Amino acid sequence: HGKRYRALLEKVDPNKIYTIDEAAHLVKELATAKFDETVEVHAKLGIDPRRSDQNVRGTVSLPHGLGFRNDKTGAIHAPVGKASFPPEKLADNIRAFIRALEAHKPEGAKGTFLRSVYVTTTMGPSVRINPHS
Amino acid sequence: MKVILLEPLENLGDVGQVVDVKPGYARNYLLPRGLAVLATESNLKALEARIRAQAKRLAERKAEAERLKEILENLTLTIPVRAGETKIYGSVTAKDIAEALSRQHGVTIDPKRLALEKPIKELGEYVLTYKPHPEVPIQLKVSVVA
Amino acid sequence: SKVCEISGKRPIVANSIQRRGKAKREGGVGKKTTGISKRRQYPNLQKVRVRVAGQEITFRVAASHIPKVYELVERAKGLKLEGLSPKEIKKELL
RNA sequence: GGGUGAUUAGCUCAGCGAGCACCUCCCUUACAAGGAGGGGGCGGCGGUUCGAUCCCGUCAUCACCCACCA
RNA sequence: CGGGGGGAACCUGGGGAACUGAAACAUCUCAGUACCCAGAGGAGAGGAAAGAGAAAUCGACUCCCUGAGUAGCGGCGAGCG
RNA sequence: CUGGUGUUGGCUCUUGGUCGCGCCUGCGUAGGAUAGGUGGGAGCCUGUGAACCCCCGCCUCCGGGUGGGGGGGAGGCGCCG
RNA sequence: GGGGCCUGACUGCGAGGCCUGCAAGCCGAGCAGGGGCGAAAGCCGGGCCUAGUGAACCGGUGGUCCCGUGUGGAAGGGCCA
Ligand SMILES: [Mg+2]
Ligand SMILES: [Mg+2]
Ligand SMILES: [Mg+2]
Ligand SMILES: [Mg+2]
Ligand SMILES: [Mg+2]
Ligand SMILES: [Mg+2]
Ligand SMILES: [Mg+2]
Ligand SMILES: [Mg+2]
Ligand SMILES: [Mg+2]
Ligand SMILES: [Mg+2]
Ligand SMILES: [Mg+2]
Ligand SMILES: [Mg+2]
Ligand SMILES: [Mg+2]
Ligand SMILES: [Mg+2]
Ligand SMILES: [Mg+2]
Ligand SMILES: [Mg+2]
Ligand SMILES: [Mg+2]
Ligand SMILES: [Mg+2]
Ligand SMILES: [Mg+2]
Ligand SMILES: [Mg+2]
Ligand SMILES: [Mg+2]
Ligand SMILES: [Mg+2]
Ligand SMILES: [Mg+2]
Ligand SMILES: [Mg+2]
Ligand SMILES: [Mg+2]
Ligand SMILES: [Mg+2]
Ligand SMILES: [Mg+2]
Ligand SMILES: [Mg+2]
Ligand SMILES: [Mg+2]
Ligand SMILES: [Mg+2]
Ligand SMILES: [Mg+2]
Ligand SMILES: [Mg+2]
Ligand SMILES: [Mg+2]
Repeated sequence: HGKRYRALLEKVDPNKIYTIDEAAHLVKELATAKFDETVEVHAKLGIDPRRSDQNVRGTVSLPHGLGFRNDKTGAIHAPVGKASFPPEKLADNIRAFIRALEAHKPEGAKGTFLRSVYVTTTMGPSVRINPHS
Repeated sequence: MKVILLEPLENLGDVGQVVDVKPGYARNYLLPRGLAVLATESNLKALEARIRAQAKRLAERKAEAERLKEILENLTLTIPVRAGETKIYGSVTAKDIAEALSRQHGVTIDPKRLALEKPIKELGEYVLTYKPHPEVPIQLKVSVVA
Repeated sequence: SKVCEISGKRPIVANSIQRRGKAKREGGVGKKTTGISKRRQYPNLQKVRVRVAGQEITFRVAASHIPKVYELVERAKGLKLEGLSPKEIKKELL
């Protein structure tokens, strides 16, 4: 890689599990990008994609504005916006969409579901965050 | 199983270290070869009681030296030698420097361990060093007559 | 004498019960006994030889109590006697 | 009631389309052996993707060692 | 200094059947009986709650009456309790 | 007869599982001839010796894939096609 | 024998009897609920009838919510199938 996140990886730690509100505020400072940062935080899920009965879909737009689908490998992705929103508001938006997921969580789906959510951007790292606290 | 090593045993470490090894090793090798003992309420007590004993004898030696260090780090001895001009007819041996210090200033010294090589054959001002373990510079003045 | 010289453990009588069938807890009709007969269980009895004062003292002990012999070994006061010195290291206080 | 294995054109197999066959054709002189061509054919559907005899629940039979049976 | 061996039955501990009953028989019964062994004594055992068990209760152990052929146990059989 | 385990220890080489993270990995003309999945995302990495180069390595679906080092020193460039 | 519409191959019961050592087996009008066919009277609690079957124990499975070992639950049982 470059020195983009080799300047930035000694301040942000993947090893020791973290929670949202303390690890939420660093998402715009962790991206050294030149342009237009669109943050994406994600976790994979414990449902077997090999059966379509357990899949999940929809379109639910976020309150704040532009600026959910599971794959066949069983992870989850979604855009939360554009550069736009600041660092301290996302404790409000970092628990926002994350509670729209579990709405359509399947019943015959087996296992702990939000597994490892790593707060990231298009431009950014692996850092542990709790889905809840 | 807890054993107190009686001898540095190399991977399973140093003397008096409390190491945990399998009972079979303990009972059929270490113990009967006098290589260790069971670490018990007693044998561990005797150990700690004797880690204190030594760390007293040592820490009262470093507080022995430095306690008679400052005596002769300040106090000075001057020894008149049968004159010559900046050459001594005799010398002053390390032995001699002892004898002086006893006679004037009343301290006692072994007297090995300053500089034994070259028993010093010239007049001048010298700074000589002492022992055991952290230690002293001393000041000897040599001049003339008796 | 298959009896631990330290703990006192000695052989006991136990029944051997042959059962057939499927536990009720598994939804079987439940288990049936096709035989019961007497057997024994011996203590797990081992030699431990240890050197004490002059001599070699060997105990017959249930492997559970093997440590007790070395505790008993520490216990060193004034015995110049024969290999029947063990009556002294046998137990004293306990 | 298990482990699950045997899943396959007409018969058997192999892949998370071949041999003994059958037909025309050579070779002998002839069974032959060979040598060359032709022949819907994959336990079962719903569903997966670009594609899927080459991805997943019912269960359709199949053995071997197995469970149990008032 | 003590032990050893004996003692009708009684006692505790170590071991421990079968006939029989189950109208056959194996789990079950008989039965922890008979018997063998060890050890107590004039008794032995037990005994001073890591107990009961539903009352905010009782209060060591032993023995009798009762609780009660109850609660249960049981090829839910015989029967055990 | 036999698995596990106790009695049962020292030193080694050797492997499987699985977990964590690091690391690579994969070809149905095509997009530009070498697309693992899928939503983002309109570029960027780059001098902390790029564009290539050479020796030296690893996997090789081999045109190709890929890192260590230096000869390396101011471009390659994403959608756009 | 043919056609149309249906599922009474009902649920809650059952006067009275046939048979009969017991246990069983058999027939059964009628009332209640909600239905089917019928304009209706009415019929319908399987089949023209008489064989097509198996006490109890133990256990499976669905259900009700009855019991739930100090109490709330739970384990397990009961009851209906
Ligand atoms: Mg057994
Ligand atoms: Mg039974
Ligand atoms: Mg018997
Ligand atoms: Mg031994
Ligand atoms: Mg043990
Ligand atoms: Mg004790
Ligand atoms: Mg007895
Ligand atoms: Mg009998
Ligand atoms: Mg008999
Ligand atoms: Mg009988
Ligand atoms: Mg009889
Ligand atoms: Mg008979
Ligand atoms: Mg009995
Ligand atoms: Mg007796
Ligand atoms: Mg007697
Ligand atoms: Mg009397
Ligand atoms: Mg009396
Ligand atoms: Mg008495
Ligand atoms: Mg009894
Ligand atoms: Mg490993
Ligand atoms: Mg009647
Ligand atoms: Mg009758
Ligand atoms: Mg009627
Ligand atoms: Mg009516
Ligand atoms: Mg009508
Ligand atoms: Mg009517
Ligand atoms: Mg019976
Ligand atoms: Mg029953
Ligand atoms: Mg209830
Ligand atoms: Mg309760
Ligand atoms: Mg209740
Ligand atoms: Mg209770
Ligand atoms: Mg129930």
